Amino acid sequence: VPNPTMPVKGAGTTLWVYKGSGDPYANPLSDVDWSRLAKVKDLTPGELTAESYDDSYLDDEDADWTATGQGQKSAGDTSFTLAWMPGEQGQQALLAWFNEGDTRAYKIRFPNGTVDVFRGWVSSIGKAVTAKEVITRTVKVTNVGRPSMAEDRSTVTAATGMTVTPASTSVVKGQSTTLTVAFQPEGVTDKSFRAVSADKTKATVSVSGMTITVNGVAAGKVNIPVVSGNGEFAAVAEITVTAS
Amino acid sequence: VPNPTMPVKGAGTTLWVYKGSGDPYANPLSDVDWSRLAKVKDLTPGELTAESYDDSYLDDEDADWTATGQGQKSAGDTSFTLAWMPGEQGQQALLAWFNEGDTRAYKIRFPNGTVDVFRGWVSSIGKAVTAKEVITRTVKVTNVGRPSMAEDRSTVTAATGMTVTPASTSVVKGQSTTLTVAFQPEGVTDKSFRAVSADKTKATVSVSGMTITVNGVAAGKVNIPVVSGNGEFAAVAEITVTAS
Repeated sequence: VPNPTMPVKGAGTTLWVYKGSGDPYANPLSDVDWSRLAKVKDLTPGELTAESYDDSYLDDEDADWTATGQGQKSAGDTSFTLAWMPGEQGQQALLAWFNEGDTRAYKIRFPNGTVDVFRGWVSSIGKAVTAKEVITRTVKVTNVGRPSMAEDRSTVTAATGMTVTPASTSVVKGQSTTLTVAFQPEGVTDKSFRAVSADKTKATVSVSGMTITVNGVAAGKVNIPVVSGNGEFAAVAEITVTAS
Repeated sequence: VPNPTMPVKGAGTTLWVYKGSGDPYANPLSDVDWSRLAKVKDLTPGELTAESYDDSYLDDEDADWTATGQGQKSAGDTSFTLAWMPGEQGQQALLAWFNEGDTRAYKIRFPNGTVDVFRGWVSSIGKAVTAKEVITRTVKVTNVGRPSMAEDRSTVTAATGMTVTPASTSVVKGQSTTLTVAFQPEGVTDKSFRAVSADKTKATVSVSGMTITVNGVAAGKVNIPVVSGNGEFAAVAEITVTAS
């Protein structure tokens, strides 16, 4: 249904903030580590500007028409307003973002399956109080550097497939096992994943660079879950830890 | 069309340096043995100046005022800033010209069909570096000897080429006749004139558009004298005005 080659109605646009380490420009589609800014009243995204540079010389033949070229770009100052919920986790993060000069990344997800990623710092934090109307928080972000517009990405293989091949065998104290994940839906992939531990008593899971290691801290039988990105696909494995 | 007798807008002025072995002042118009200095950001021609000489004596009758005469003339220094292109010929030649200290000739070609040619040595080589702005090499050349201005190779024509043909008719009240003047001794002339009546009562005169206009305010025979320049040439017109 989402067609990036056809106009969209604009309803359903969503705002996220990247509260983590790594490259937000790498995999903007995966909502892992992105915190949602819910209840957005309205949003005016930033404008990609460009300054003018004079390229005229005295020796130039004739000067009847001006000659100019592109200069610096300086794309920034995107603003929005959302319902004021001070006690909600995600707005306190916004206030902390304002209270220091941190230049964080934020993304806008459009109903046609496209994402625009910007990086900037909060330059205006305000409010509007009036009766018979929800109190609104107004925010403005000055962007720095080059954004990653939706027109930079054009392939999106959509994946649609993943499985798990675990050891599913015994585990000894002080010895850790490794489980594998197949994320090759016909080769090309554009999605990451994560894994968890059910109890954090019998076993612990370390995830990095597709390497997933289960260590049997305590004996017993535990289940290791895996969730791919936003949660489109999941998997469950079983690991047994022996006392001897 | 270039016109030395009318002001020009200065855009398109070019700078050249002599790489030949002949006489630079011989034929400045031809660009045969000349190298262009392209991408000239701006130019400042050298200013001619002559110091003062005290021409007073003890036995000079009156002293309440100072008596001075023209002293030794100097051609000043011409300073031009042009875009920095170190890999192109013309800037390497300029650097060598500054480096080995010889007195070379250069010329400025205005958008007039004229040219001002100087001789001098480079007394300054500079550079300006700043982001968002082109790197500019700044050069100052101290001029020596006598410069050859564009006024040196101008030509004046005084071949006695004034002819005056009047209306030679009967003009009426409320209507004005015209009188034509030819100033083409082979087509070229730089001398003007002045035309007026003899009594300013029978007819009122007005010169404009290289033409004479006579208004027949009063009937009778009126005389219109015309004198060219400093009284070398003249003409007399007779105009008859009728009652109607």
